[PDB]
Amino acid sequence: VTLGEVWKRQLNMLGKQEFERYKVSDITEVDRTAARRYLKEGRTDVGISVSRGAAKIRWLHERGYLRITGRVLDLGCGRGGWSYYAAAQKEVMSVKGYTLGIEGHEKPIHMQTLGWNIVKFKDKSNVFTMPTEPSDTLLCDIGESSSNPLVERDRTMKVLENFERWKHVNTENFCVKVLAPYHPDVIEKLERLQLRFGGGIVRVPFSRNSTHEMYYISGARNNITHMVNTTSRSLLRRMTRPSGKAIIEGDVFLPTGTRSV
Ligand SMILES: Nc1nc2c(ncn2[C@@H]2O[C@H](COP(=O)(O)OP(=O)(O)OP(=O)(O)OC[C@H]3O[C@@H](n4cnc5c(=O)[nH]c(N)nc54)[C@H](O)[C@@H]3O)[C@@H](O)[C@H]2O)c(=O)[nH]1
Ligand SMILES: C[S@@+](CC[C@H](N)C(=O)[O-])C[C@H]1O[C@@H](n2cnc3c(N)ncnc32)[C@H](O)[C@@H]1O
Repeated sequence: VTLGEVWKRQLNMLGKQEFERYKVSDITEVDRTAARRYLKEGRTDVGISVSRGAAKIRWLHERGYLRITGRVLDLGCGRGGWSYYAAAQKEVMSVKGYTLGIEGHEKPIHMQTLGWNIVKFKDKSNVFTMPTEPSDTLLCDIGESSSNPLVERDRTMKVLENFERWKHVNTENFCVKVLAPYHPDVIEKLERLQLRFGGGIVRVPFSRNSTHEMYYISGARNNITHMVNTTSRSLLRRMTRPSGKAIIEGDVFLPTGTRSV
């Protein structure tokens, strides 16, 4: 019914070569060569990012969609790309990252980029069931892809519901993955959240064309339906005319060392 739903149905119809060409068409990618080299080598003294995911938060932060300040919570931190990014930022006082890190899920990677000493990771932590805590900046990058649109809807709704559960009165800043934003139930939920909390939704250019993921953020106000439909139309247009070529950008590099505050 929605254009996003049309997009999702059509993505599954793509043969191998068409899918591979499509997913990278006109997207932005960070060059992960240096980071992969030092990660393989096992170095902790080079200011690399532990994941490709750090590129997404850098973009959101630098483009002004998200202030990162105070006590930061990183829900579903995985390797910790968003946690280390946050820890290096001027106004950040501490970062707490929670993740499952069990049964095939990514474990936090120990690194010594700026502010590593103000980061605390806990694995074996299910953010859907564990007790909440206050934060000034609440990050959540959770949303596992599925070819079943109903599974993506359910996963998205659980993330948005858990976000409202964790969000405290002092949580003025936030960034939450919205895996499948086009689903009418998800649009409705986002609209309700926006009534209470403000903010808006944005497509991060580092996302592959094979996902409709968008981020619900605190730093900009916009029209949810319009922003979602604009991304759906963009994804559909890229499908009709796939370039098969990504724009390459420099990776997220950080200083190394401890911080006092
Ligand atoms: N290994 C690795 N790669 C990273 C990373 N970051 C970016 N990449 C970049 O991702 C590319 C491969 O795509 P990836 O395997 O990571 O996931 P893709 O988008 O294929 O698929 P996925 O996100 O897992 O699934 C999205 C949806 O696409 C659809 N889909 C997946 N595979 C296929 C397919 O084979 N055919 C069709 N028609 N649809 C598919 C399904 O609907 C699925 O729900 C890499 O070459 C690299 O440039 C990283 O941290 N690790
Ligand atoms: C997309 S990755 C996060 C990437 C991260 N932002 C980065 O830059 O490295 C999502 C992570 O959330 C974790 N996760 C999924 N469900 C979770 C849950 N219920 N509780 C805690 N972590 C969860 C997954 O294991 C995965 O490692």
